[PDB]
Amino acid sequence: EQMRLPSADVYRFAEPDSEENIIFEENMQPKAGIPIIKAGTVIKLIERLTYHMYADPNFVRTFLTTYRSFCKPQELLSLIIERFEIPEPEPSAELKRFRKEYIQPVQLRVLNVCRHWVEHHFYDFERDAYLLQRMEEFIGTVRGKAMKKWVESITKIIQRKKIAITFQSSPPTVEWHISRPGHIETFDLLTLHPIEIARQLTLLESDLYRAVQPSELVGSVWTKEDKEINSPNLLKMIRHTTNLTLWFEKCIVETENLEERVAVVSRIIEILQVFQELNNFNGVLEVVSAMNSSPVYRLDHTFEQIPSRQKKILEEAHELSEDHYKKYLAKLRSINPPCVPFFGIYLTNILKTEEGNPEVLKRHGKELINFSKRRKVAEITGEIQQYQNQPYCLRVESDIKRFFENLNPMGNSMEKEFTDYLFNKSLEIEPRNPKPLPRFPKKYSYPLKSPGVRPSNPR
Amino acid sequence: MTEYKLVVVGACGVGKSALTIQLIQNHFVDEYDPTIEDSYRKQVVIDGETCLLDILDTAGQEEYSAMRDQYMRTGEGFLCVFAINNTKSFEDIHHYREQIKRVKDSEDVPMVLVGNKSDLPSRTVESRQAQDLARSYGIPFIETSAKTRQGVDDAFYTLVREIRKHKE
Ligand SMILES: CCOC(=O)c1cc(C(C)(C)C)oc1CN
Repeated sequence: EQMRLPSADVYRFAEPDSEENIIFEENMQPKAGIPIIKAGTVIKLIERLTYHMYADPNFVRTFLTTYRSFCKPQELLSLIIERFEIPEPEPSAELKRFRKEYIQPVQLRVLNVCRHWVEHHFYDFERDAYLLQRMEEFIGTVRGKAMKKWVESITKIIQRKKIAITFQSSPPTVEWHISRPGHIETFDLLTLHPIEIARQLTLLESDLYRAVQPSELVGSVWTKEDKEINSPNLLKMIRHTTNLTLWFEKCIVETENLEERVAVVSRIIEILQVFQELNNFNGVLEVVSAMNSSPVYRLDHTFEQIPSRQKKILEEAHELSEDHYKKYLAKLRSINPPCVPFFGIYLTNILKTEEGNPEVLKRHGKELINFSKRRKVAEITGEIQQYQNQPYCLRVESDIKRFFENLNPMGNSMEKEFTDYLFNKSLEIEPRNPKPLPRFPKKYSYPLKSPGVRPSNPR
Repeated sequence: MTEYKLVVVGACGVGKSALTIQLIQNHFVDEYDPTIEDSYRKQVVIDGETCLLDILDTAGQEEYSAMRDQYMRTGEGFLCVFAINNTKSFEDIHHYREQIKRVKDSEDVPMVLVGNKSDLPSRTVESRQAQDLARSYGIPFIETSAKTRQGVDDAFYTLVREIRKHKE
């Protein structure tokens, strides 16, 4: 026995499924045994988002993360209210069945959608107070004792949302080299302890990685004209990375004495080694980028004096980027949190996913929303989030932290001006063949020897 | 079998993506998963010589401005791409060419200029203007349409020809 809903003329979600309104991929939702929706009309997507036969957490997350390309927030809310408001078919028995097995489950599922929406995508409501107005009045409308619990829970969440780290066991001892605690004026690449440089950059960069939300990524919004409005945390993260790469380049090419410059490069490689121990891949690549930069890469006299062990360290790290990040990708899949991924790959994959697939598919002349495209985007944003939950077991040092936050190697210069200055500086310190190599005087009045990359004290 | 490492450079909001996606995908599927290896490698026949294109498109990473040298160093040939409806992306080309020349440490790097048409707003860079620029650099100019696949093969194949001429 089937179930007999009302006519589609009075309730749009009663329309039956057909090749013209909903289509599926050939395989089954993993863990769950549910079909994977490929495409559908918004009516059908909403039917299935609140389907009476079973719950679909996967589809709910995916939908709520990606819907805005094809459905405005206000539209979505109107649709779930319409979905909720189920009339009975016209002339007990099937009736009781219809309330218990169609109306009640659907109403619950709508409530579940509201709860997830408000819990995980509250930004829709911060940005549109009228949307929140409508959600509050809808919720206050809702009738049953079956519903009371979910309604109260939604209301509590809304209130929490309107409102404006310490470790598992001991973090390691903070490391100091030449600069002493408090003496922020002495801090520089060679005077801080390389271990601690890498630790404190990793902390900064972890927090930066963790602040980026899917709302800054879905729809490729970081590439559009409103990028500063829509992707502020992503952009701060990238700017920090760029800033550090540039600071490394600068440290290198402004150290004119060959021997001192070798110490500088060697120290950077040591910091890279620690990033690597910490699985800070963003840190790793900010060093690799610097070393591959046109002002640094050409410094053959400097490279020649780098102890071979550290040559090998740098060369291995460069290799992570080769062949479209083949080794980086494998290494990342194989490690466990905490880490700091390199974000660039995600950005390219999201953009290419959105650009390389149609927004709609057509079937028997009917337009269907291409949901599989959105699913792929949500898989990428889901991979980003998996590396965001676990913090590092490292103590912040607030002076070293401030030193790296306020780093500004470019100064008041524009990009072009600055990178030309770096390149010209490179040419000055190691001229092109056949020009002979000049000598330059030492600029550092403290010792150049590294304290190495092993902790100075136990446990 | 010879393999050409191509690199696409250009400003954001230019459809660089589409240019490479349209090369690689089947002439009659609009589908693409950029996560697998076949995403960026295509076997093709050019002037009756079978070869392998490996294409690097870092579209979306434009803000990592300090990684450009690294990405550029990987290429033997370059497509410098602008959008025909964005004058600024056209004016930026000079800078990309200068940077490529510096990265490869060479005055003569295999290179093609590509102007891409997607959808509105309307054209602001006449093809004459781009022909003139391409000519001042001594490189080919190809105009392409994202959506109709017009010019796309021509753009890549021309670059491959430029590499062959350079190597001989
Ligand atoms: C410190 C001087 O930089 C270099 O000379 C250098 C860097 C590299 C990697 C990053 C590609 C491994 O290769 C060289 C050889 N020129």
